[PDB]
Amino acid sequence: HMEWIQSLPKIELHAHLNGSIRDSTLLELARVLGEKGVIVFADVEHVIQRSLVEVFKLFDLIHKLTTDHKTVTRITREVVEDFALENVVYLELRTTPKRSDSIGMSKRSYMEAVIQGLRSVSEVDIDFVTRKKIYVRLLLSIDRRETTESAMETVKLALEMRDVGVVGIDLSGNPLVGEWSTFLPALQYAKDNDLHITLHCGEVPNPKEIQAMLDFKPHRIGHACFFKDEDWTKLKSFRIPVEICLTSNIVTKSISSIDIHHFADLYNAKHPLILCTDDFGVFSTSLSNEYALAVRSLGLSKSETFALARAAIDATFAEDEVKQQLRFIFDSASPEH
Ligand SMILES: [Zn+2]
Repeated sequence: HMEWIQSLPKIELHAHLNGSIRDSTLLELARVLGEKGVIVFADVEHVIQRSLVEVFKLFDLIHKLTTDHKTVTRITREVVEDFALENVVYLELRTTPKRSDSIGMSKRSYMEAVIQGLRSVSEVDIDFVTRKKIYVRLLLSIDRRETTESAMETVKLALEMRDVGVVGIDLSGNPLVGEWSTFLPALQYAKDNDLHITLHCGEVPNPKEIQAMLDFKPHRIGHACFFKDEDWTKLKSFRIPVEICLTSNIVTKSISSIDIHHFADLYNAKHPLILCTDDFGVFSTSLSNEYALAVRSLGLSKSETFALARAAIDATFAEDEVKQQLRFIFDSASPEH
């Protein structure tokens, strides 16, 4: 089945730039950073080569790697190549635009380096503007430690970059930091300007925040691990698709086992869900492997797996012509199975 799942056309809707870095690139850039004294490489080297402690370690180091434009451009290209190689036909790539007055980096310039990364792709054909071919669109993430003001800078930037494929805004970062009330006004501005919205939601128990995010009616949410019954009821009546990150939830212990993961309940209740990687480099997985885990856990046929993969199209933030092309790609690949 794994060869079949790897050839299946897939849609990735929750993948972070910083977390999708290939390990070889991580090793190389880490070594050059330590060779500059910016860090000691022995502390990172063996992990770079599993546990919760360790994945937090990698997140740490990666923040330090992504401080120069060249690196942002490179990892953007490599991430698009890797996803395309496993037959993702549509990718919404999210990242947090990052400021560093020192390196001359603004959020705008960081994002420009991302666009340069998309233009530099050569191993696959790419559509991002309006041999494998991959459609790429961008989500700008607001980090939970930002202020309302900073969040608004991210939203304004996203609106200016709609011509190069920015389709929406995300809220992410440590779910124990910050207050919804800080980010609601910026996200409302985004939504009122017809950007699409996805929210990391319910990653920790937080009943009031979960209800406020649901009441906002974003266009998608990520995870939903600690929803209560009234949360599920509101989610299902509002019909908000859930980005399901199986390995991520398991490794971080937001969900105790795949056998109780709510993605099964959502699937059987005919609620829209999309299997996503979250950070495939950091979590040592891939979209094909996430599909493998889900197919095994639910006991899906090839037919049900294909219908599930195809159903993600109407949850994308892409323009209608892109979605019609995706419907064509899936119609056209169903013959295989
Ligand atoms: Zn995430």
